[PDB]
Amino acid sequence: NPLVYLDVDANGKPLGRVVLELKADVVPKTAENFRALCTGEKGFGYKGSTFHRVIPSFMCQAGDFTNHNGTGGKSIYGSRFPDENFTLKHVGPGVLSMANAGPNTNGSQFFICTIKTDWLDGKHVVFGHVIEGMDVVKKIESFGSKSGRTSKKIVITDCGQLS
Repeated sequence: NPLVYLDVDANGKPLGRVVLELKADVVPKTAENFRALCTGEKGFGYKGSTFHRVIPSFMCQAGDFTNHNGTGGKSIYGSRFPDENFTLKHVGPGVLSMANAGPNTNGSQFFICTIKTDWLDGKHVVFGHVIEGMDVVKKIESFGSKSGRTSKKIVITDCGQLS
């Protein structure tokens, strides 16, 4: 399975590195989309974009590199893509899953759970998990709010593939 990284800053100050394992063994199409958006190999992707909606005791959401507000993004497949399967579940903190706007609306937006979000099982495609840097995710979460607006600008300053 690929390993990818997100290096995250808050108001220009480094928070550290999040390392994610992508479950290409279970959801290959969804994993590949995220992998390629981390490397930027298609000329666009996550580098320089933000965590735009962060809600404590819920999740940290990112990946809207077109509109920066939860309305946009772009997949590697030319259009929004179907829910590949719902095999993997939102079992606890560190689960990596696709944001969406209803069924079969996967793009580039994603979230990292900070609790078990089991009511999302069967609705959002889980495709990986944090293997290093959960403390970085907890720091991101600490800048969230009930509305999801962040109290500092949380930027993916670099991202890419490790292996």
